Amino acid sequence: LLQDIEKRILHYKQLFFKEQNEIANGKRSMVPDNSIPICSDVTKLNFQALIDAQMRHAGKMFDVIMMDPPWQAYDSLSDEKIQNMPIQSLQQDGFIFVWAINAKYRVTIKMIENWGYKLVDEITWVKKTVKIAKGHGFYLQHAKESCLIGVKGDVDNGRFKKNIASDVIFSERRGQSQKPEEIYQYINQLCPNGNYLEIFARRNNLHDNWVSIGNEL
Amino acid sequence: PLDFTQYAKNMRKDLSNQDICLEDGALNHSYFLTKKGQYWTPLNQKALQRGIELFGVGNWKEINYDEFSGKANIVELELRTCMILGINDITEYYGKKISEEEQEEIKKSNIAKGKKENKLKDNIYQKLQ
Repeated sequence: LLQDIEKRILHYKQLFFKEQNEIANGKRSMVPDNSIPICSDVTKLNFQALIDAQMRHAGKMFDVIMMDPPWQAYDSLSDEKIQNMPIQSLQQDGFIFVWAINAKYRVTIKMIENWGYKLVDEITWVKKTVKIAKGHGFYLQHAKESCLIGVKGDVDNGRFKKNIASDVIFSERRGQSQKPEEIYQYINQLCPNGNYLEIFARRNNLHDNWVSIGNEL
Repeated sequence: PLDFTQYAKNMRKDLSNQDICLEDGALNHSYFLTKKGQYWTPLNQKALQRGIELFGVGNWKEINYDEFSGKANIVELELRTCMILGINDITEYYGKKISEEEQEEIKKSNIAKGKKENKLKDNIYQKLQ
């Protein structure tokens, strides 16, 4: 119907006029103010610049690193390119988190060890229906994926608090693919007010005090 | 005993793309409400305004090549132009090339009239059909 369609159009432009207006008026981003998004492709990225600045404004190195590599998530980088990233320069005395799909689970292990980490813990993430997950597992159906955690250096220091978090996590798969919120909480237990990094990062997952690099930011 | 907020700025200055953060180094929420890759930069806003002056309203195909190389949603243009002139029906102005000096007037004029008529919503005058 011409009249209805004509109707929606004007109703619609108004929202834009409204929104573009609020934005003019300082309407906030969803993103917390303290987050430090950066848009690049890691392959392209020179990490020297990131290191120089971080050393410069913190005189420190990252307490934590996270990862959801896009294995052949799903931005299809060469497996070697991910492996060959210079993560070792990025942090000297800290933890690392990395999400391994069941396909890459072993390879991931080999990867953190290569970068000098010692595997100490694995987080498990279940997808409760709200209560169980249906995954087309090759041998066994999968009802979780899992974060592999590695460490280097002294964590005997005050900043990291031992026994502060849990291996299992319980959340719904919001905004799939989206990692559970509560990981950032759990990272608060481990580190409180610590300089964090994240790689391959989605827009949705930015948080305060967290550097973030992804090509969709 | 670290100010994260300050730390964010200097990093954001040398690390983050020009659109992402302001010159002071604060982060500009405009970029983050718009979908990525669809951001409308101040500088290419000037270009829309410039384009109307050269080619005229509703000249988007001709206007598009000159100022937005790919570039941008043909709809976004017309929607943005509705904003420049302060009306919500841009039909009246079509095919007319309007100087920046005059876009300012039309917008100024259209808004005042809308405010008296009490048919101004969101700083845009609503037009009867």
